[PDB]
Amino acid sequence: LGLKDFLDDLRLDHYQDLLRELDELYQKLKQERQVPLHGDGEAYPLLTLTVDGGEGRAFEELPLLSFGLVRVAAVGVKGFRLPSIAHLLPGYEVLRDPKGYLEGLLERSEESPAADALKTFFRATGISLEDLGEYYTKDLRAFMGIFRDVLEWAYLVWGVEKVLQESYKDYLFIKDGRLAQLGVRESFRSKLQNYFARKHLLLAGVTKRSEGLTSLVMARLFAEARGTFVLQVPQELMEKAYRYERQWNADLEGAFVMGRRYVARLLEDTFRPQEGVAIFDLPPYLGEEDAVKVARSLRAHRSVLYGGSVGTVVEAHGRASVARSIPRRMEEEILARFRKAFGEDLAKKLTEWLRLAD
Amino acid sequence: LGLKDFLDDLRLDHYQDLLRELDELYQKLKQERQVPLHGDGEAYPLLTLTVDGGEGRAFEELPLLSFGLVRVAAVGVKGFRLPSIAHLLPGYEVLRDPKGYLEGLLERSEESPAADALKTFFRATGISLEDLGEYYTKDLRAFMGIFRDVLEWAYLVWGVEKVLQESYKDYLFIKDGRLAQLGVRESFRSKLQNYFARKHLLLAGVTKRSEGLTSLVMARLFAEARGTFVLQVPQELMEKAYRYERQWNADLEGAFVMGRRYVARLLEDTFRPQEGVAIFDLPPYLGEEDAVKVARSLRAHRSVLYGGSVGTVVEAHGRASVARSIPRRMEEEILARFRKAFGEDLAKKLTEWLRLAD
Amino acid sequence: ESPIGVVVSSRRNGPWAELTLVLTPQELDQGKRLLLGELVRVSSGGKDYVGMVLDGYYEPVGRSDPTYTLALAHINQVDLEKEDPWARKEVNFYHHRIVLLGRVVQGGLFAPSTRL
Amino acid sequence: ESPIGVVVSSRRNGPWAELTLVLTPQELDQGKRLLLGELVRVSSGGKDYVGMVLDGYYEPVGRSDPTYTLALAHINQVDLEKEDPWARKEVNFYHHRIVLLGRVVQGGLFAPSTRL
Amino acid sequence: ESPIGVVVSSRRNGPWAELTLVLTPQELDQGKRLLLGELVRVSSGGKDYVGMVLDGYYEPVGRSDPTYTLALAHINQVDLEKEDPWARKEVNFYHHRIVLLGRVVQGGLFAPSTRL
Amino acid sequence: ESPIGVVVSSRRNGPWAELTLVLTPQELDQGKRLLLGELVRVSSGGKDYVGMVLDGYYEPVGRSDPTYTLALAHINQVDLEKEDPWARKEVNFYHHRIVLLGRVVQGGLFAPSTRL
Repeated sequence: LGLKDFLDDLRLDHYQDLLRELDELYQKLKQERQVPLHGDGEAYPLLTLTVDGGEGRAFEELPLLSFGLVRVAAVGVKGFRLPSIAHLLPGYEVLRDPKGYLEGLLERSEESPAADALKTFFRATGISLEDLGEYYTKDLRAFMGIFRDVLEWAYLVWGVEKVLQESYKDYLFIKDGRLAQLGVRESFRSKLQNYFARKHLLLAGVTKRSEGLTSLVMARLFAEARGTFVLQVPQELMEKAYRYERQWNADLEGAFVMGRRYVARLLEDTFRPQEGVAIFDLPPYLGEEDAVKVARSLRAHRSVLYGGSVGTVVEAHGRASVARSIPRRMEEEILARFRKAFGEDLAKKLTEWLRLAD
Repeated sequence: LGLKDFLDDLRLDHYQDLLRELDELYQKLKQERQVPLHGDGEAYPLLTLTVDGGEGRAFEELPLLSFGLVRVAAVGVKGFRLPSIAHLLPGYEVLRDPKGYLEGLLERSEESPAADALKTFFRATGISLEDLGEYYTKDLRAFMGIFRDVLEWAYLVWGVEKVLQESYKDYLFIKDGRLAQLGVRESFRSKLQNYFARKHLLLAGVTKRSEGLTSLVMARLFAEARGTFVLQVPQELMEKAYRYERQWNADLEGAFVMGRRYVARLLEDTFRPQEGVAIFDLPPYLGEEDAVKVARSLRAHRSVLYGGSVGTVVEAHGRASVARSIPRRMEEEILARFRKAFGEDLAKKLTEWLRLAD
Repeated sequence: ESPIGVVVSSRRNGPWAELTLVLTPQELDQGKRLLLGELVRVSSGGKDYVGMVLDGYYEPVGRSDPTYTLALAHINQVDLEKEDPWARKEVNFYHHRIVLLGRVVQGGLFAPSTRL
Repeated sequence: ESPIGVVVSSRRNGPWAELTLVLTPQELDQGKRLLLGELVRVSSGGKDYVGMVLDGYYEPVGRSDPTYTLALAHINQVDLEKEDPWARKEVNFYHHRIVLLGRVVQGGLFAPSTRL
Repeated sequence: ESPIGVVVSSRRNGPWAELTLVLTPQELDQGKRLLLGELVRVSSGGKDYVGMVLDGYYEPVGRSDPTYTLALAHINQVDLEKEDPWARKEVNFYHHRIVLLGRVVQGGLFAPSTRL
Repeated sequence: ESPIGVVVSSRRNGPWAELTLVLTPQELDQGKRLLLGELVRVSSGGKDYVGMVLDGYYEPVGRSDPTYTLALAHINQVDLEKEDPWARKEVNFYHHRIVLLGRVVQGGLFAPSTRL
């Protein structure tokens, strides 16, 4: 093989420099205050929201001949749930005209729950399309993520203001991700904060793992500390994490969490260093007691599936997932409808192109 | 799996104009000379270049606890090769704070082969670190990509300077990938172009497929194509491909091939639509006769290993690849070396950190 | 009155035609079970065959790791009957194998085995 | 007056030649079945053979998880036929085995088996 | 009074019913073992059966390569019990096989084997 | 006077050497075939042998799913010899197995089997 080729001028000093910041951060974490959970408490129901999807065959490399997919599903305590919003993304139209599709989707408001939710969210939060900036129009890859994030927020707000207008106030809403929106103007974040602030809505976002350095050091801390407990993440640790994440993926600039991070260990015993640890964020109008109650509810609603999970999160994700044969069946359905709408002579060429295109 | 959530109001009207433009492009391609390419004849030898590099485990998640690999190998004829360069990009070092690593490596007193190649390339071509721009300092991924591309260019120039002073004029240099530089200044591109024009170097870039390639419409019209032939991609196809690339990927401002592009068909029976087709580009200072000579050489060096590959390209790639045992052995050897230079408890602390995560 | 489980396979094994059955977590928790050697009724296309439960075993369903899940839940003393409905529902399944013996026809004549 | 299914394999198993047959969801819904031991006609390159259905079994076609799909549909009380026609079109398959006894020769003697 | 291990399978093997048992690293460290041929009591749905340890073997649990892990630890002179507690906490598993002989019923009788 | 197929394997099966043969789709469409028990000539290192065709079977070549491809084509009712040549060209393969009896030497004397 010849591994000696990379063994020319090995350097070993950056490791010495690195083994000072981690030590300092560990010492800082040792200075925190731990709030244990004694297998009890005053908890209230949860309501998780998540968005999933996939892509059609060859869409990644030849999007002008394929399509996209997005589905949103939610599950809450007592077996309650909201209707699922789904949408199909035409690769060709979006590729050839960014912003030429979102406006039409907003205007239709005829039968698509996605368009209905977008209209409802915009009209309710007073958010303007100029706020989203040019990040989603930079290219298709950015636009897809922007659309998915906006649709997640729109589903949350639309459900809140359409289905649960008086019974929504007793539920803890869970988000499958950090409480941060990246790639949009600060107007969007300010409007979201105000809407969740005036409403006093109980919202807590679960990040799981994507958190790298934070989990690295928190597992070490748990190696010494014992029991189920929670502790606020130090501000210096959060700032260093943001600096590292920015220096790694500049596109993530501005995605700071609108709140503070808490870490609660859900499982007393585990077979691996980083199992049964929950990282969640809270809105600025939530205090230490609110964080304690959120941690207690999460611990009560824990699961042992994926090395310790919040349970409702995994159930909602499983419900909202997209079948891997769904893209193929959708492609066949699209071809059938194209035939039945335009004619038969115009489908043979499309099928031949598809056959010649892997 | 709960289909029909995507079937509501498909709105597939655009497929009509999609296929219309596809048929127009096929019609345009129809009128291109397909010179017969029967193998027997005279041709140049080849000197392929290929770059590759592995990575440590969880490089993306924690690039501050891993490293990087970048290797370049050139294969000539049968055993007429040149020394292979190996470089180790530390995760923490300057990857966490660029703008200093390049200067340090250029001023490397030890003068490792990679640094020597970089210095020789800069000196010969007259391209300073200023013309590179600030893209390579935007983030770690951009720095890695720009470093890989510039290292391959430096390897090519260093080989053409220090190992082939005279015979380099009777060699058909084949460079993997399209002839283009992305994320570098037009000044850098023009410097490379004019240096190549002055050197009168025999060059051609060979690619199979993804990035975005609508030029693979060649798959159609290959039926009853009468075996091999040489063709030049139409300007309409080139413009459409460039526009689609800049629409989808973005940041592909520099992707235009520094010259014209020819598409060939090495084989005559493939079992699949897109086998045995080579897309090789040429610099502006090479005429159709040079294109024919290069096509004959490529046909002479044809293979069937990967479904009609150029043979020498795959041979070079095999010798320039990186396995996983190499990163693992590098990890263990660097861990061992750390002890001699910096205590023992520090090494044990680092080992405990590694055990606790990645 | 209602089906016991969901049939998920069928085949011919030697001279007898068999078909696998799966009992879901909901049915297993309601307390429904099949006794080895029992006689049951199989409906297929308007005809009523006769079956005899032969075998019974445990096999994972879907993408799951019952061994790891159960071990991890055990070390933490998690009462699956009260704390982890999702893990219980993911790992609670059971398979049975049934053989068709014939079918009563007309005034009572019993036609052995089957060809369909 | 058209093929019952699609042939997807062939082989020589001992002194006899077999060939696998697959019944698609359309033919299964229309009501077309094959009784074990039935005699069928096999055409291969313009010649007519005589075949006998030997076996029959269920096997997934493509990248599918019939057990998971059926179990989930049963759990959610989802009636496949009326509610998820797209989910009943990817598990509704069935395989068969056929053996070529020989070729009938006009004005001559039945030619046993086959060397082709 | 506490259960020994965690049952992670069950099936009818020939004329006898049997189930698989796993001893977690914690239990192994505490010194809990099972002797081949030993008699144990199995509780299942409000009934008490009589079991008998039949087999014993080592098999990996989860996503791990115990051979590679142990070989590397031995090579690097690492003492797993002290220096690397986490490496020893994912390979210290052990399996067992238990057969249900019957169950004691009423006032001194014994119903052999089992159908559930 | 051109090779019928391409040899793609070989081994020492008991006391007789053997090698596998593959018929490509182009040859299969031209009409070439091999009859079981046929005698064929094998060239290897400048020496001609005498081989007998022993067995024949269908096995996929490359990364393909012949079952799914053919079933989908049948469902969509597309003639597989006039509409989708690129799909008919990747499933039309077929394997043969051949045994080397020996080679003739000198004045017609038969050298049995082969040590090479």
